[PDB]
Amino acid sequence: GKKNNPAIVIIGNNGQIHYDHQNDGASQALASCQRDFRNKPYPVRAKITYYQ
Amino acid sequence: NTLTVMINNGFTPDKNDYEFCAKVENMIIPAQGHFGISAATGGLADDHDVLS
Repeated sequence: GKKNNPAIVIIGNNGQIHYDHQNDGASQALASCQRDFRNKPYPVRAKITYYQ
Repeated sequence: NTLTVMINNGFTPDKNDYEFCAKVENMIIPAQGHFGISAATGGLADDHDVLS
């Protein structure tokens, strides 16, 4: 109910975190970015880089 | 010298609901300067109002 979504959330779990979908994982959100990704004229593209 | 920008989109009554969007690090500014706000309304028509 926080108007945050559609959002994109980085959450890294060691194996010991329950994901709270009711808060949409706001507490354990390691990072989040605010972009909409629905009904676009062209397909949405994502670049994810793990580097150091 | 980083110019960190946080936005509260005004969908909530929460004042501090701020979201980082962009910043420029190593930012050079005049040591002393004047603050000022300017707004224009060209072909289309928007009201530009600042409350505080």
